[PDB]
Amino acid sequence: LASANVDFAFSLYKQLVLKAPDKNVIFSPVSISTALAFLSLGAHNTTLTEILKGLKFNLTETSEAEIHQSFQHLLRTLNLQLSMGNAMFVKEQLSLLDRFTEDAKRLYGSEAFATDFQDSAAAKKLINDYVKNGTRGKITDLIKDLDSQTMMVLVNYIFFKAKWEMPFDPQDTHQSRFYLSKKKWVMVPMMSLHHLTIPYFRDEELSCTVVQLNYTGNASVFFILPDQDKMEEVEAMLSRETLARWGDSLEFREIGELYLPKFSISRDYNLNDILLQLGIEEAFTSKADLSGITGARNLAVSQVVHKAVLDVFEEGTERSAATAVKITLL
Amino acid sequence: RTIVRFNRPFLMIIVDHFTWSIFFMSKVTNPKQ
Ligand SMILES: [Ca+2]
Ligand SMILES: [Ca+2]
Ligand SMILES: [Ca+2]
Ligand SMILES: [Cl-]
Ligand SMILES: [Cl-]
Ligand SMILES: [Cl-]
Repeated sequence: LASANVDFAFSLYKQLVLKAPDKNVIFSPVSISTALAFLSLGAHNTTLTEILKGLKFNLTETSEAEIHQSFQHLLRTLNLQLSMGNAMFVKEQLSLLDRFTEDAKRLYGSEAFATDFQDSAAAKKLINDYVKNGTRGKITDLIKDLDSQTMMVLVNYIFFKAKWEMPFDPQDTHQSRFYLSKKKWVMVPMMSLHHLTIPYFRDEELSCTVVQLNYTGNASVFFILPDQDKMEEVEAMLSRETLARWGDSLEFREIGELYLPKFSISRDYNLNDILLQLGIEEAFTSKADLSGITGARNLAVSQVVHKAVLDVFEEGTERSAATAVKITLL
Repeated sequence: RTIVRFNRPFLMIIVDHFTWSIFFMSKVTNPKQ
């Protein structure tokens, strides 16, 4: 389960980089797995097993109840400002099994909003307004397009705002080079901290330095700084085993100066190809078995989309993401 | 003196302590999209 979620996060990350090897990445693994686990409440047979194995659960060792309860407890763990919500937007005439709507509310905290997708601009605005509210205005356009024949959309959002334990002073932020490669740079506002003592590990074998910066309360961020031109080689080593080794190797070190850019990045993704590469196939096909939603094998996934935003500044950071699973008739 | 200078591509990971799930992950290849 911990192992599953870490294995899933790094498997997904590697597929995102393969698809767009020259772009920034920001995403939320937990948003994606929660949306897909929500979907799996309604899946059967091969459609189900592919989703849950794609999320990296071992179905010989873990039951579906254990999986859904892990997301229920995670949702409690999330709800410093941290929030996560789930919703289903459903054509009002679509007949839904009581078990599906009850389990969605109990396990995922999801209501069912009757939605007229044939009035597609209004349906799109309702979903986008739901996500805008959940993300405190940071994600306004999760849904770019919505087919008038859509039957259901499952939505997850996450919002995380935190203050640094040791905030940067804006008077120490100065324009400095950020090297895109050995020969080319861009100028960025470079924040700095001085004379701090934090967890640190120089990994000479993997040509990278790892540190932890704390937030207030009980959260922190793991940073991995590859030597120049070693990012791809570090990425190839991402795994539960490597992350655990890094965590086990951190020791407190006095740092004279730490420099971190002030910046915001965002990414929007179509995850269809990504999820197929993870083995989630039948849900998208004419053979989809989502018969736990309606009682009939009459629904298939059309698209899974994800958007995420990261803002790093002197006082703290803000992170938000959302995932939508669009479903049509077969 | 140890200096840590994030002036080239780097990764960040938010790991939840209550579950050890990864809530967010990023690669910063260019801070100015
Ligand atoms: Ca077991
Ligand atoms: Ca080196
Ligand atoms: Ca290289
Ligand atoms: Cl879209
Ligand atoms: Cl090397
Ligand atoms: Cl991150």
